[PDB]
Amino acid sequence: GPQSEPELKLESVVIVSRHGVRAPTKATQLMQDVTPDAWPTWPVKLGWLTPRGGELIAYLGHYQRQRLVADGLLAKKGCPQSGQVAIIADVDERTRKTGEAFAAGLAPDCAITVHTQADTSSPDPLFNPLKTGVCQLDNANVTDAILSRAGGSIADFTGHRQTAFRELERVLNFPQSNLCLKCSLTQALPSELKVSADNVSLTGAVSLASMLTEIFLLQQAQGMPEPGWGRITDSHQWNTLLSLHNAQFYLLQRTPEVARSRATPLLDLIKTALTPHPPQKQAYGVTLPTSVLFIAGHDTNLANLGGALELNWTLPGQPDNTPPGGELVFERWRRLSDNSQWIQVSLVFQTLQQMRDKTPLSLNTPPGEVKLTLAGCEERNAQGMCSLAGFTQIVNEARIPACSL
Ligand SMILES: [K+]
Ligand code: NI
Repeated sequence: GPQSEPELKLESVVIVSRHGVRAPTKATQLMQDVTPDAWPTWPVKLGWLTPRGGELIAYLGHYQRQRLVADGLLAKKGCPQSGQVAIIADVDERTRKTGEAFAAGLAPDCAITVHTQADTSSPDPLFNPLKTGVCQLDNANVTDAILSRAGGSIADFTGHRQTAFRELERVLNFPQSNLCLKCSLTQALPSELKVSADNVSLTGAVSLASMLTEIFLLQQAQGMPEPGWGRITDSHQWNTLLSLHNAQFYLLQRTPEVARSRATPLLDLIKTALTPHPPQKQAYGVTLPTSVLFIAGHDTNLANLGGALELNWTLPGQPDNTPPGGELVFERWRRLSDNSQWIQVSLVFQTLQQMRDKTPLSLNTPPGEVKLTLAGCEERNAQGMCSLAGFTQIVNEARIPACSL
């Protein structure tokens, strides 16, 4: 019957995904000392993807197949052919397994290759060129930029967030902890900004809180019976706790003086996947451009891209602004009225309840989705997309040539 008159046609999609639910990457003495209670144990090694984590990613893969079929970009049946779908992952187990999980959902029994760099025992600079020394941060500029975004000092930062720290202390039962028996997390563990040529980090309570509140969220998404020892009982509490995780990434990963450098290889890969040109084999042996590119990375990659491109978002129903399986989705659309080219960016994610309930996703039960705007874009169409030329200029301005591969 008479369907909606197509105004735009989808040409290409690039999905930059955080890996799915993983076991905590550390088990430190300080984590033991800040609570009298025992941390729940995990079914996989430190930092590895859990089976449930993979099942949640495959749900997003299944959903993406349904909606890309609806958009006309992929075929309803059969496998995608001749590199129509490509997958690139970081070398870590949790990212490679995320790529395998997404392929399993998008195109089951089609053994789509999960590409990595040749040496999987060494870091891939695409996901952080600082880590292999491709380039370095500017120490004075990064320090000033982060401290300013903190409110002028890390003390000012923690001074404005005492409500959230007190909520974490309650969940920890911190007053009955060994650290307390000697009480306030921020004063017991003074936080300072450490800036080196290759990394930025915060010490003390700020970084501890970001980690621990992430762990509670992973416990919830994993389906563990009582996250935070049963002391997290409503959504306001979840939002208050994860604000500490979000706040650290705002400072350390969204600040442009860090984000532009760390995101430059990803920016280049995204722009080459989205740019119309004769298809040509390039990075990882992958032929670009193509229909669908899935990149399996990390929390910091989403934040770095958001900071470098001036994309801002909060995720309704998902307290972690960079959640497991969260996807930054870049799409190239052709406007049929004049066959002009446009870029849309959105953030696709499972709500915390969808993770808690292990909700299979479909057109009828979609993940959450936030439409984004490139703040620097001066040429937008009626749907808020940026012109291909405008997007290209933004990326060329944001990228840092010394950080490119
Ligand atoms: K302030
Ligand atoms: Ni996150």
